[PDB]
Amino acid sequence: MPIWKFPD
Amino acid sequence: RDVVMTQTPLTLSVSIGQPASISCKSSQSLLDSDGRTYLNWLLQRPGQSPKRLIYLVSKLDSGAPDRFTGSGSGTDFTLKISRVEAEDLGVYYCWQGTHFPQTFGGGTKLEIKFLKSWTVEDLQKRLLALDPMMEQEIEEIRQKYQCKRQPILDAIEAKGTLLG
Amino acid sequence: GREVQLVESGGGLVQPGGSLKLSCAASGFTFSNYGMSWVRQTPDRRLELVATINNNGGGTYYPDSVKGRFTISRDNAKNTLYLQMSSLKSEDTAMYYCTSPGLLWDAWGAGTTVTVCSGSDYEFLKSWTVEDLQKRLLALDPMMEQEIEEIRQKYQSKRQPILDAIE
Repeated sequence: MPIWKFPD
Repeated sequence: RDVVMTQTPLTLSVSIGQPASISCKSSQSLLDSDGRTYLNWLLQRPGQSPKRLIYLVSKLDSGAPDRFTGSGSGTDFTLKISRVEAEDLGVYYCWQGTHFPQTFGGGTKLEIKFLKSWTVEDLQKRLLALDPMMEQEIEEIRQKYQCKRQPILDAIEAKGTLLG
Repeated sequence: GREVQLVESGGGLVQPGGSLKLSCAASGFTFSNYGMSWVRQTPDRRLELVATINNNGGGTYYPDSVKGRFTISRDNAKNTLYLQMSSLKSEDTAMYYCTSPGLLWDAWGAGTTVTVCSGSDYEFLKSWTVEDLQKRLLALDPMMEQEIEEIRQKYQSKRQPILDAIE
């Protein structure tokens, strides 16, 4: 479960 | 268009033990297509790197004390301190990660409105935190004078008469 | 708790229009599992993300204030993150932090300081004798000595009330 976001 | 994070208040002066509340309002909904809202709260204690206290709006970081509660939704988010202690003083930042660029709030400085009421341990921690602050100011001065020397050093080397 | 650590290096002086490479060594966790980001803090204490990269390195992002001038990259086998800065300006003078917000354990480095020099004209120095240049060079030592002495006096003053309260 991701707790942050990074570029696709 | 970049998401702007308007954080209030800019400064909040409290007495130890009193509650505190910090607000962060986004110019755009922070809800992601995957159903999560990427909103973090950070605290930068003096002379320290930023330290995460909350992620995903409400999840408490395992290295943060149980006196912080994160809440909010969409564009309005709030960080509440149940009771402000010595550990909690510093600059707080909200950080959204849903949209790129992942922008920060402007910061909220939580300071004291006096040392006679402080425990020995809290006085010691305040003393210990001064050491990293001092060495960082020294490093910035050393870099500053590295800049001032460079043109003079290059002018001296340019006057040499050897091939190397 | 488990020990995760990030260590920035490569910060220092650089001329306007010059280039500088920063490195961030990661230890204590599987580096290749996480995206990484470079966050900088300007003298006005504001925080700004300048570069971010996903875990495999194929996806990167830069904000417009910086886009086209910085390049983020990573070497997962070397457990190292990189930030290549070029065409530097005075706005880039800041502390540069390395962080991985995807980690459940708080992961920031102590930061590395970047100082962009003035870029002012010093062409008049070429007609000076070496002895006059060395006299000018040496005159910066008492100036820096006073600035360091000011720092230590500043923190001797701050320490005194807290030391007296401990007794």
